Amino acid sequence: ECLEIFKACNPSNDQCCKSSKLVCSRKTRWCAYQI
Repeated sequence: ECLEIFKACNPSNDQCCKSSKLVCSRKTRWCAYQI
């Protein structure tokens, strides 16, 4: 029920699964993994 990798992520719409390994990349505008 969340976003995926390389998916347009927003600050107000942080749907990206931040509980797994999906975090809105700071540099890019697309969600990235989490080392």
